[PDB]
Amino acid sequence: QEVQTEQVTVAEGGVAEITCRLHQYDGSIVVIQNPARQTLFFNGTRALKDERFQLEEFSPRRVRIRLSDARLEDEGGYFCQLYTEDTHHQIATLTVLVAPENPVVEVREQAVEGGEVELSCLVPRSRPAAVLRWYRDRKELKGVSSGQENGKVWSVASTVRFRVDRKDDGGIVICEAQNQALPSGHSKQTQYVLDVQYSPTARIHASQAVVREGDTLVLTCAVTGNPRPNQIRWNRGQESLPERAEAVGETLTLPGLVSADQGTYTCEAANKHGHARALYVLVVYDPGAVVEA
Amino acid sequence: LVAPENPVVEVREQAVEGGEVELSCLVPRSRPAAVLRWYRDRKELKGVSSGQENGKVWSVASTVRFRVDRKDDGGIVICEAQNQALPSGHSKQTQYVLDVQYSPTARIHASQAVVREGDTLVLTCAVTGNPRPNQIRWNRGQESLPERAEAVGETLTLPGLVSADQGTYTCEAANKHGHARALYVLVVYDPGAVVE
Amino acid sequence: DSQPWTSDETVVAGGTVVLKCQVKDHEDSSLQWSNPAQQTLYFGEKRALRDNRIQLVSSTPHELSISISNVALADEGEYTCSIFTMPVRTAKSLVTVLGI
Ligand SMILES: *[C@@H]1O[C@H](CO[C@@H]2O[C@@H](C)[C@@H](O)[C@@H](O)[C@@H]2O)[C@@H](O[C@@H]2O[C@H](CO)[C@@H](O)[C@H](O)[C@H]2NC(C)=O)[C@H](O)[C@H]1NC(C)=O
Repeated sequence: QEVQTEQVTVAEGGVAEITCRLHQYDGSIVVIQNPARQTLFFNGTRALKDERFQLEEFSPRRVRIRLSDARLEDEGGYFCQLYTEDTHHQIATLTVLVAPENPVVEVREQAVEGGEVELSCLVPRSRPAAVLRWYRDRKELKGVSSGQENGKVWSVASTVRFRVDRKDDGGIVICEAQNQALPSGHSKQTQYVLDVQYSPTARIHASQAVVREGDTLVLTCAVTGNPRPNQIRWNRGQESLPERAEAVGETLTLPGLVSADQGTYTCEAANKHGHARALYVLVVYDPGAVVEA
Repeated sequence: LVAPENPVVEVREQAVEGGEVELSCLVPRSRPAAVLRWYRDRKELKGVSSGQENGKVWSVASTVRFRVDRKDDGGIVICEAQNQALPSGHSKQTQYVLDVQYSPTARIHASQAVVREGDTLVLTCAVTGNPRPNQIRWNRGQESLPERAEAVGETLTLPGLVSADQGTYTCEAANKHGHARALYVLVVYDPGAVVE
Repeated sequence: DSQPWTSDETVVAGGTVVLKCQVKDHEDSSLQWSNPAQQTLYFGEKRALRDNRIQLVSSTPHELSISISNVALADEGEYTCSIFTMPVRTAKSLVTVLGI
């Protein structure tokens, strides 16, 4: 009685081959059993009504059967019993692997400037347990990883935190994960685009650099902000805007300018994190006589 | 890569018959994450692992919780740590030896099947239990033991038995989980008296 | 309904035990006997394990019957009749040996 055992691996759902080397073949019965000791093939004849198992080579050198659609319920010792006197076993132990699923990044709570960001990353099924690395703008971030085994498979998590100003918004964070079921130095990756809120800022830009009587001027208020601000209010100190002024959204349109329409106009925009205000000093030029420069 | 040293197996709470035992098996360092397997003598027990990568390495750890009765006392349990930094089929195993407690039992053996007058009889009170009961207490009803009787530990020697040393003797022993008592009936036959 | 049934036999050591297993609806699957060591004996009428005492008594689509001649105390235990339908249904027979 002799027993020899090779090892044999699959990625889940995959396809595995079981070679049963036979040294010199008289012709004697060859049986193959699943790990529940149930006989797949008694010699050539199929003898388990499960059609994922197909028989490939039965040649004076070896026997080969193929399991397609591997599952975690297919691990175990695959017995290759050659029935001579005496009998001789080959036990191919199948180990099925789950390559980590795409990582999933979430933020705990909204990124606010000055405040902080709490980013998490979760592979829910890995076998072996994954390794989670964080990269941001091609440098690696240090995380706090920890897994748990829900059967044969591992859910791993890793949670990084850091500080954000308004520059950091729109920026990309990469969680990558890798283990054995993937080629060495490969990985699955997932890119999370930051979202930092910030207090707004406004600034006015004018249609013309020199405004003369009887012209039509359009000021434009150049707001930024996250959330972006949704209303703009236009003002002229404690005074009415020129009649015929058009304050529509983010533009004041002054037409037929006359020298009494002068003054400093302001646009003013706010979101939940602050206010902003900008200030254009209007000056209507004429052919009259001016103080010297 | 990092290889897993020998698993540290601890027990949280002292086990007790009728109850359960919970084993924790710890591998403080392994890269990759060590695969912890429970084995109970021959068969395979199912635990629940949970690691934490402290940098490059992990402290994998698993835990199994099954029932125990007195029979499992001093029983044998194996924690088997696999890895990739270990050759094929090999592992760092570790044995744990249970320590289940239970209610003591007592049973009296005599030194002699028939007693005739004048004899000397040694009564052994064979007690089991966990913890071992520290006191074997011999007693004979509300009454008193013979004059020359010497209870030395778990025996009770009764020398020169006269016919008035008859009646039931009991040894008594107990630990914190229970109490047991066993009872022996002394008949001191006169010589020339058919006993069968 | 298409489940095989076998009855335990019991034999004086040195005798021949006859293990019998039959099926009403065979659903076009073959039967088989394994020994207590999950080691195949007979699959249909095709012998597997090469032992000479073990011999075939019947192979019709509905019955598998084998005989183990010159039984010895090391031939005790549970013999598994399997019918290879889906799911695979099993039937156990417990050989007891008399004498020593
Ligand atoms: C049992 O082993 C093989 C069974 O496989 C047969 O041949 C396969 C190639 C395929 O056709 C299956 O459907 C068959 O059941 C038997 O093979 C003989 O031996 C070799 C194959 O290795 C080749 O020399 C012969 O042509 C095969 N011929 C016959 C008639 O079987 C083998 O003989 C069987 N042994 C016993 C004891 O049944």
